[PDB]
Amino acid sequence: TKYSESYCDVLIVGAGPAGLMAARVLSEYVRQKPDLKVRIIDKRSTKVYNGQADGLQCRTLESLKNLGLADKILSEANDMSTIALYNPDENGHIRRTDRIPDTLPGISRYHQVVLHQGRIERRILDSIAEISDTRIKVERPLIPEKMEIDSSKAEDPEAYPVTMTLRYMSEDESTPLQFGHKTENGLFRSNLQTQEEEDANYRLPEGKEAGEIETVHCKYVIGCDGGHSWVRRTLGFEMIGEQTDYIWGVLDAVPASNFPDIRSRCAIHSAESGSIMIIPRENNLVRFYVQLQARVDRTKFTPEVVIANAKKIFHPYTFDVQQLDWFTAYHIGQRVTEKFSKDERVFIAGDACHTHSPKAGQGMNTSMMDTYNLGWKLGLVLTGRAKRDILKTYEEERQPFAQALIDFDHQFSRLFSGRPAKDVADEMGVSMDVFKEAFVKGNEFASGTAINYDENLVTDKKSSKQELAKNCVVGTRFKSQPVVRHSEGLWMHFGDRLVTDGRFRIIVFAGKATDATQMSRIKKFAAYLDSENSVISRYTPKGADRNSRIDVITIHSCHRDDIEMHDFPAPALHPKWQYDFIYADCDSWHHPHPKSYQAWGVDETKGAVVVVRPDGYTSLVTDLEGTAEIDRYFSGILVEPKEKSGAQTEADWTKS
Amino acid sequence: TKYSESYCDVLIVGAGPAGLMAARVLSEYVRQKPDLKVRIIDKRSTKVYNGQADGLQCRTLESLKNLGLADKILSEANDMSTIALYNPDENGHIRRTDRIPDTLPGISRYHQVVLHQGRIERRILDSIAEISDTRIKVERPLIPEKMEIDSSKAEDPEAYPVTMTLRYMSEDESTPLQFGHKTENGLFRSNLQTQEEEDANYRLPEGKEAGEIETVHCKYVIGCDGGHSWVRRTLGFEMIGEQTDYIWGVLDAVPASNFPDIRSRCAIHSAESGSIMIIPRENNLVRFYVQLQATKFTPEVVIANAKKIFHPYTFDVQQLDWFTAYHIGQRVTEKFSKDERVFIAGDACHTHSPKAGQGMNTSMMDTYNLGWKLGLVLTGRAKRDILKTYEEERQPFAQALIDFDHQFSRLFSGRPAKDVADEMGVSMDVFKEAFVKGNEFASGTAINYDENLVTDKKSSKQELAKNCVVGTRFKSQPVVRHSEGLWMHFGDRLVTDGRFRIIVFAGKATDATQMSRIKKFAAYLDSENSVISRYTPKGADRNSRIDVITIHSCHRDDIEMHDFPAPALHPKWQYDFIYADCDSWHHPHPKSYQAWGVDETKGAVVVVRPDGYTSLVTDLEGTAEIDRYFSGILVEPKEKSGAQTEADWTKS
Ligand SMILES: Cc1cc2nc3c(=O)[nH]c(=O)nc-3n(C[C@H](O)[C@H](O)[C@H](O)COP(=O)(O)OP(=O)(O)OC[C@H]3O[C@@H](n4cnc5c(N)ncnc54)[C@H](O)[C@@H]3O)c2cc1C
Ligand SMILES: Cc1cc2nc3c(=O)[nH]c(=O)nc-3n(C[C@H](O)[C@H](O)[C@H](O)COP(=O)(O)OP(=O)(O)OC[C@H]3O[C@@H](n4cnc5c(N)ncnc54)[C@H](O)[C@@H]3O)c2cc1C
Ligand SMILES: [Cl-]
Ligand SMILES: [Cl-]
Repeated sequence: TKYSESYCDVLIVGAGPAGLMAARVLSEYVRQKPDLKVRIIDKRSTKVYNGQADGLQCRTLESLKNLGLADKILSEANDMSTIALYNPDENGHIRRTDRIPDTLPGISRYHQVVLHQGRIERRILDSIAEISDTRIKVERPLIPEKMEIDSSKAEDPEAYPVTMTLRYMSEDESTPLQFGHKTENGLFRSNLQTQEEEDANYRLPEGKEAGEIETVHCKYVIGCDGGHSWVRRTLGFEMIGEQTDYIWGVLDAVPASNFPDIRSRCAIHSAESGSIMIIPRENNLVRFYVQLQARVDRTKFTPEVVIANAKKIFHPYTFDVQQLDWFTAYHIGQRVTEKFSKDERVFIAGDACHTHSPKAGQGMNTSMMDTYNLGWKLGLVLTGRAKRDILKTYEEERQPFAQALIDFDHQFSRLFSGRPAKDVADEMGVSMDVFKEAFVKGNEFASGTAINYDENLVTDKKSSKQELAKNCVVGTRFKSQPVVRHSEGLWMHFGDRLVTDGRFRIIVFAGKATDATQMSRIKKFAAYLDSENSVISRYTPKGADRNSRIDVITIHSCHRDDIEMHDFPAPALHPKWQYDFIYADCDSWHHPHPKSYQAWGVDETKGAVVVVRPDGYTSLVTDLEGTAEIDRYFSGILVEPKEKSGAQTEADWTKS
Repeated sequence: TKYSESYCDVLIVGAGPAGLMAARVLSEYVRQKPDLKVRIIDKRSTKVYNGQADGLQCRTLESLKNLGLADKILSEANDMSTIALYNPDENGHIRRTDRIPDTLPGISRYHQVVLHQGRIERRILDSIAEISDTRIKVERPLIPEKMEIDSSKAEDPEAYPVTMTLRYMSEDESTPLQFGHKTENGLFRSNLQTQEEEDANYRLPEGKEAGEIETVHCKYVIGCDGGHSWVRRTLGFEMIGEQTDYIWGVLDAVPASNFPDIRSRCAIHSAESGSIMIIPRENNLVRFYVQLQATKFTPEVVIANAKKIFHPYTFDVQQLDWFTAYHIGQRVTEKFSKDERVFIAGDACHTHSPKAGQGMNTSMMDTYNLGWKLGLVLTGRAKRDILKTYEEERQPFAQALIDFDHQFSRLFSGRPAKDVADEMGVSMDVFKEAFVKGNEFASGTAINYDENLVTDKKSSKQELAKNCVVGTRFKSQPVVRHSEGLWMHFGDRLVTDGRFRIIVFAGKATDATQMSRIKKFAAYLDSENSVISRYTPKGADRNSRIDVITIHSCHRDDIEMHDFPAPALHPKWQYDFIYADCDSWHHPHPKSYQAWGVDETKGAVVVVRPDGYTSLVTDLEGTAEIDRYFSGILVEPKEKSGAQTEADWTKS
């Protein structure tokens, strides 16, 4: 056995969706500060497909767009579009009673889509490689065997309070079981697997000696290690929830069926044989979640068994498989922890914190959104740009969301798994009216766009004048609306401008800038920005671009024929030879006036100022005179650079 | 000297946009019939990396989408959006007098975008590699030294009437690019960056050596060798036109300027110093066409002229990526083909100014047209006579392009009139008009091919699809895919792969009388001698030669896919055939029947060529016209599919 010892800033344990998103987010900070050492490990080989998800929801897609990942995924993914609801009639034959939209109209410019998890990961990995310049690479197969946390060093910025002992595994150890089935399957990582079996399966066998045992001193550790999280259990964080006896199977197949809505998302409640959810996929595939009749013996859980019950559920429609790519099984159950962090030094995220059914395809989404939230906070802390206290907001924001997810799924999964009521007198059965209602309501939650974080160090409701941007509620995501880029008149979704890279934004709704009184207010605000002690002047390092830490963007309510970019303060709002700063809420060649001030709830004449966090959540709403509020908001979060930019000293480049 | 000898089906001379499009289009046919041998050569050691062509117009993008190339290009390209017009006031000071849209509203679902030729070459090269499974690779640097054509063998399908003598060039002989490939910074290389780097090295085909002379017997040759086309000259086709004394320079630069519309497309007529056209580009670049006032033109001189024209706004270059100079002129050939055996396309056929960025557009559209015709001939699927339609269709377009450019380039290059009586000057009102009208032509969407072997106006009942005029491109309209209710642009469904389409506008399919007509039409499709049964090879999918697609006018809540004839209109376990003109979750009813000019109740049948041009309009009863149309074009396979015998897959 080789014994080794090293140091690192962050160790990410697990390279599924949560871990990969953590690495992608952190990659930006490593690029800015190359001596940062971020490592990510995984215990499984890649020889057996190590995935199971396919759905990406609206907010996840908005976030992926801001990471440069959405368009590539969308090039392949399938938009299921419709959810068709089938349930039994008089004679117990299922038929379509209703259709509802798969994405609620107006909720986001992105619709939910589905795509093989491996393809989604490949896109994220490519982005990690690009942003990190190939320096962040998944290390496998490695597995922690010991974690020691020195709580007395939690607040020391120079300390490595977390000692992780890692074992370098052999290929055999890292290979998951397949249970004798010829078709590739996810039984090994289903919740049919116990946590004891999980541990035992990857252990160093009796007799053999480990290749290498590495002692890694870490500033921070993120447990992204799944439902049976070794990190969570080592932390001693209990999970609450119980598993039911409901059992479902999953088939990723190219179907041969005369079912009319085989290519639509569908919920089917059969009279007595269970339910099905149809998730139509890319490349002629369709995924079928098929409820089965009822520990279950995994070697006996075959595709044939799943297919048999599916045919029953589809009756009298036919159902056959032309090709079967993969399958799995799972029980219906919910679990969630109360704690997401020990000392704000070891964090857990994703399935490690919350498990539930796939009826609303929420897990990968939530898990990635957990580390999208944690990652910028840790990134700013590690680069000496933010106060460590911001890390407390990860649990404060993400844990209540996990509880809500579990509560939502607890009801939805049971309604989906129950026998449909025959009439109003069938008390034991599930009401199909109630089910539809739960589905429609659930679609708002499932979108991921309705989150409203409670007041905290990075979310300032108390100092806000919310009425000034009524539809930019502090604590919720800043919603994209169409705008016209002033420079050439390009109509575009403003959300595309909020590239996630560690910067906060100050969105200056400049209002009716052609009005002299209003322009006087805009000028005074710019004079504040240019002042020696403004947030721009004190949080931008000397020599750095003044939009590189806080990105100050102006959206006015005038038509571009009526005012020029150079009529705005330069360079405070109109930076030198740069053209991605001034946007207009106005009519354009190919689109009508988008009424985007109105959609944002901002007065067209007077405007407002809205601060947005690096993860795209609104954190403060004030007026152009509210510079003290802006100042205090940032004082509570950011750390002054050793040498600051200080007062804006450049002459107006539009004259010169 | 080493000599060699070989045979091939098509030799494409030149691997610019015209040639690459030809190879991309022919790639599909090679994939279907791998015995086919298609070669493409270039006398330059590497592809282009910067500058040159940068404009992609509406119809080109529609066509690129149908080749699977639009989205990748759009991920990088810039939509200039607005054209700002600047000219002098009474005191000779330039000011913005107007703005017009860079793409006319409603003309296409694609707007014009700009992105340099190197990126376009990269994308088409990658698609060739995928579709041909690398069976087609550009061979470079190679150059023709001799061409012999035996006209007595023009109509013999087994002959190789064109003998090409080629020479393999040394690295030293190939004239390199001034602005070539640049190594990326850092460790990371995307697949695209890696391919770019590999492509930047001099490398002859495997086993070949500089100096080797190869005699290549060819069935067909396509000269895509640019404005000074050796192929054209060898054929003796005179480049008819004239060259003015106007000289312009071009700078691809990241500008440092206080000009208010520096990121917009602009036309600027200065009082006395010439004109500029600004073409804002990707990645902070802006291209400047700068008219020069009067041996060796440099960027410095172009910048000096630009500073004078911009006055009093500032103009400096922070970074320069490319530059060139050119004279304003127009030339076009009368002929595009010798024996329908050697063809020319692109700049080889037509040269003109870049004021409307028409070069790459028109050139790729030339080989998009020729390529499917040649592909069907080479695969034994169509009669050789269809090749005559390439010249018939593309030559008159080239003349129209030259006529358009002759006026536009001169208006752009003239001194703006100082007053109404300043006859020696250009009216800015006239210029605006010409720009607006030009934008329709320049979009490439207004083409109307004259009746010919593949364009049947005489047999059509045009009033049944009033806005699907025979000879024009079949315009995309939004529809709702029936299977899941996906709102989508119908044009996305017309993937270019050699198939003709029959678009069945089924109308109000819930009406019993109308469904009876739909059923009768499907009975025709299924019949032993229908175009489907007669031109689909035995054993092949019945939508693999003629692709029969149904768009009805009902809501998907009111009728099912399985209510339509299956498998004639609703194929077995396939879901990209039935679409609806109806309301949907996220969009209102798109009124697409109305946009297409088809009666919502009675519908129509519209035949579309493999290049997406409408070729026949008739009713569901017009099966005889459909038969006659295809009979003039397609060749029956030796063993046909015959009558459809499979039972309706939807009934258990
Ligand atoms: C059948 C099914 C379908 C689903 N469909 C969807 C869907 O469509 N959309 C959606 O959003 N969610 C879906 N989910 C949920 C989704 O799969 C999970 O919530 C998500 O994968 C959890 O991501 P994660 O990164 O937190 O954990 P995981 O995906 O479990 O990844 C954990 C990673 O850590 C590694 N690891 C584990 N232990 C260790 C260790 N001790 N040391 C080193 N590495 C370790 C694992 O090998 C694995 O690579 C579905 C779930 C199931 C059951
Ligand atoms: C130097 C230059 C500058 C240009 N600048 C602009 C501009 O500013 N704006 C604009 O809109 N358009 C410009 N163009 C025109 C534009 O690039 C073309 O219209 C467009 O690329 C379509 O041309 P094509 O494919 O037919 O020919 P080309 O693009 O010229 O490509 C022809 C190819 O054939 C090869 N070739 C030539 N002779 C032989 C031979 N005898 N044997 C083998 N191969 C040969 C060449 O190496 C080249 O790769 C420019 C073109 C050139 C050459
Ligand atoms: Cl993206
Ligand atoms: Cl595309």
